[PDB]
Amino acid sequence: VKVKSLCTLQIPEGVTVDVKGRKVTVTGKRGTLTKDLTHLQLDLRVDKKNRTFTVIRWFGSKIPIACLNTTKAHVQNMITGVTKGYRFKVRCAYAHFPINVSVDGQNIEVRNFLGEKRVRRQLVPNTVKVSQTDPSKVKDEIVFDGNDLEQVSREAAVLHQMCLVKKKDIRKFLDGIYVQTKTNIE
RNA sequence: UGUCGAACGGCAAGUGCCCCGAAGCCAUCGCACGGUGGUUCUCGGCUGAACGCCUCUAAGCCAGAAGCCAAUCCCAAGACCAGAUGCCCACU
Ligand SMILES: [K+]
Ligand SMILES: [Mg+2]
Ligand SMILES: [Mg+2]
Ligand SMILES: [Mg+2]
Ligand SMILES: [Mg+2]
Repeated sequence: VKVKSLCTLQIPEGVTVDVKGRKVTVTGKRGTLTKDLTHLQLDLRVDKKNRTFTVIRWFGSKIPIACLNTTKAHVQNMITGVTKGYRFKVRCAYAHFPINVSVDGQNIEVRNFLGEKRVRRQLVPNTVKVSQTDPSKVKDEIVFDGNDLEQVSREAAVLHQMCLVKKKDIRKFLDGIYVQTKTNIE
């Protein structure tokens, strides 16, 4: 086993990172985020004066060490989402039947997917803001905005998986809703 | 067809036989009724290391089968219910 494995993260000036019992709270200009990491058993340390975040594993084999960079990646995603946000833009791709998408508040209704009469409905959680781009700018573009990368990507994924083609060749029939661009709000 | 003499009333033929026949029972031969949520598999994904890349997976998470569990339905305290309650008595 290795005595000491260490990962360090730098923190931007605006961000505030606090750890207490493997629970990380990240505060930026556009909100706050929380992460429950009590399943990890790592030594999380924040240096406020030097604005560094450190995660340490003591006496670890390969499996515990693999969690260090996972923790650093989660905290970095929280910092980025609390200072810039996440914006996932999905596109409706169809051959013949135009996929009709309605965004009334937090509810997404998908109609006419491959000409079907069934209505696919998604209730986006309140931490993710879903909008629909004007068709004159980009046709069939739905945008997800949020501070949490995991929540935004999960919403885009559940929208993608509501429109899977069943009982047809998948190489053909490329109809679906696919995330195209993953960028930041600011 | 016998038989009480006839008529009436019947009776006998282990319900004489034939027609119709209420009540009751009864026929998918008639009529009524037969629900709702979860945990997950296979699988597809998200975030994400290991392995500066990548990766559904290693930690975490999402969606999810006529399966499985509970709701509903049936029996139900030897499941010994210090659950509630009405009277009488005992103790007070
Ligand atoms: K999976
Ligand atoms: Mg075919
Ligand atoms: Mg007779
Ligand atoms: Mg019957
Ligand atoms: Mg990935």
